[PDB]
Order: sequence, then C-alpha cells, then structure tokens
Amino acid sequence: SMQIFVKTLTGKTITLEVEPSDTIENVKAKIQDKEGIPPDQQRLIFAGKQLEDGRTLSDYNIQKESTLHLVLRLRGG
Amino acid sequence: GLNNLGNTSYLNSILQVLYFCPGFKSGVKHLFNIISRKKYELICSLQSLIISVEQLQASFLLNPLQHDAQEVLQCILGNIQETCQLLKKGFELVEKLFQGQLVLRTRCLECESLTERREDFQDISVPVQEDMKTLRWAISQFASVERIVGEDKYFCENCHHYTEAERSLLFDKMPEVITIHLKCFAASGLSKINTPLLTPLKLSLEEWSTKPTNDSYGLFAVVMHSGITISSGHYTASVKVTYEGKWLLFDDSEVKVTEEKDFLNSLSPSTSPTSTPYLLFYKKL
Ligand SMILES: Cc1cnc(-c2ccccc2C(C)C)nc1NCc1ccc(-n2ccnn2)cc1
Ligand SMILES: [Zn+2]
Repeated sequence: SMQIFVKTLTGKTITLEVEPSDTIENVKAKIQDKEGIPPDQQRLIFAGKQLEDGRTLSDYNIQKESTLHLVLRLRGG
Repeated sequence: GLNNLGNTSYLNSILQVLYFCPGFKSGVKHLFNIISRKKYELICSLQSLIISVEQLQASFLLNPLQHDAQEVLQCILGNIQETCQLLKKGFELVEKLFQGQLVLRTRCLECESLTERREDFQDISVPVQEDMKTLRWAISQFASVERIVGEDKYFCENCHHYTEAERSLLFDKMPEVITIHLKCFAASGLSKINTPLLTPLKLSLEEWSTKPTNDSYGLFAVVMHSGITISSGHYTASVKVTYEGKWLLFDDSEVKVTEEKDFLNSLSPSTSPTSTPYLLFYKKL
C-alpha cells in the first residue's frame, strides 16, 4: 500500500511495501525476507522510539517514505 | 560485597553516563521537586541514586538476563519523557538534552523531484564496517547521498513508476548531547565486529547540516562491550570529568582515573582493544 525505508546494519537502505494495518511482526518478517535476520533479533527504531511487537504502523503514524532503523541487541552483564 | 554490580553492567554503564551528562541531574532534581510537592517512581529512584552517588563521590575525592545498553538508555529516556508530558498536562529535559530532528530527502532520478520527511532522533546509528575507518566515514554512510537502485527502487508518485532515487539525511535541530550508536554487529549467522572506528575527540556535523553551523562537539562518554559474541558480554563506561580533564574508567566496582591521551590511545583500532566501543556521547561546546 505504501513504501517505507529501512537502514540496515551496513547503512544500506532497503524498501518495504507495507500497510498501515501491518504489525511490527509483519514488518520484521519482511525485513528477514530481505536481509536474513530472524525477527526476534531485530530492533526497529522510528523517530527515536523502538517499535514494539503487537502494535501496528498506524499506532506509530508511519507514513510513506518513513525510515526505520534496524539494529541488533548487544547483550552485556 | 559489590560482586553483584556486574550483573547489571548495561544499566550501570548507562547510569554512569547519565550521571555525567551536563544538566541531566539538575533536571532530574527539578522533576523530583515537582513530583514531591505534587504529592513518578522512576524519578524518585533516580533522585535516590543520584544522592547515593554524590555521597560516594564526595567520599572518593576527600577520603580515598543480559541486556543491551542502548535499549536501557532508550527505556529510561522514554520513561522520563512520559513523566514530563504527564506533569505538563523544565518539562523538556529529554527534548533539550538528547532529541534532535532530521530532514530526510529523496530525489527521484527520473523526474528529479525532491520529497522531504522530518523525523526526530535521539541517537545516530552508524555502521562500523563496509558491506582503517573513521567516524566521519560512518556518519557519511549514515547521512551522505545514497543511491537506491535495483530491488530497492523508489516508487515516485510524480512518475507513478518505480525509479532509482537518491536519499540524503541532514541535521536540522540539534540536541546538546549527540549519541553515536555504533552498529558493531554483522549478519551473513549474526556476529560481532570487534574492529572499532578511529574515534575523534572533536566532532562537527556541519558537513551534514541543513544550515552552516560553527557548533562543534566533544567526546565525554564512551560505553564499551567486551566479548566475542553479541549474545553475551560485559559493559564498561569511560566518562570524562568536565580530575577535570581526566577519564574515569568504570569497571564493575573499581574506578580508574586516566589521562585523555592514554584513553584515546586505548581506543585506537591499531591496538586491537577487547572492549569494543558501542555508544559514543558528544556534548556541544
Ligand atoms: C564504583 C562505582 C561504580 N559506579 C558508580 C556510578 C556512578 C555514576 C552513576 C551510577 C553509578 C552506579 C551506582 C551504577 N559509582 C561508583 N563509585 C562512586 C564514584 C563516583 C565518582 C567518582 N569520581 C572520581 C572522580 N570524579 N568522580 C568516584 C567514585
Ligand atoms: Zn519521479
């Protein structure tokens, strides 16, 4: 329905075709389809906020040409 | 007895970085006073912690699961921000310290029309390797003109077609503290990149700003991760005192005072450090 951008681990930008009703799980599955990163290892940041699983893009007001940022978790203790 | 600080080294590193951010604990004291005569638990525990660390630091000067650190910083800052908005309905602590605004431009290569998006940011996620490098290289990879082609073609509403496009990011409004989130992890499956960038002490983002600025930045805090994998490790934090001019090295329970020269040399990728920098913090000069 609308196209969004995702900056990946190497800074390279990919595109995604999404719905405003799509969930963060769906977006993470599409990002895995393009990048090979399991959705449980993906963190998506939009406008400074981390996108929480179970929410939708409409909950975050993600529009066309919105840019997500894809990072991983570096766990320490 | 402090053989349990290491279990929360992510939270400890983030708290040590926030305690030395300029104006952070002043704002937390202000919000604590507001919430006190309002009668929130995050603000009150933050105040208790800041008072405890003040006690310990005054004693020092006179009488000598595993979690991601950036994610913990994000959670704490979001909670403080929500508390501020609720008390609002002084209350712009996170907005003035850590929040800037980006202008994201897309240029279609067919019709050459420009579309802009304005987004907020609290940190800058830059890559560390390509797929000896400096931080300038990483911020260029983040914000310089990138051409999206092939399978990542842009859909142009003006052409009503898929086109190649040029994207570029520009810094508009600037926070006082710039947080560099280093993507020191790669995917083939997931691994950690142990080679750090050549980190500078001084930073200028005028090369990627919407307007010519003379405001420079200075490195005051670094969060590092030790380990050969991304799923496990240990977080340390090096903060600069602004002892003023020395770097404090926080490793669990023991603190080391350091010259800026020795710290900068330890950061060098030519020395192959075991502590991989993960978060860089730059304050406006
Ligand atoms: C052993 C230790 C480890 N973490 C922290 C700490 C610091 C800030 C925020 C939060 C924490 C902890 C509670 C997570 N504090 C420590 N020790 C106290 C201390 C503080 C400052 C100095 N110092 C020397 C010159 N200027 N300041 C010397 C000693
Ligand atoms: Zn076009």
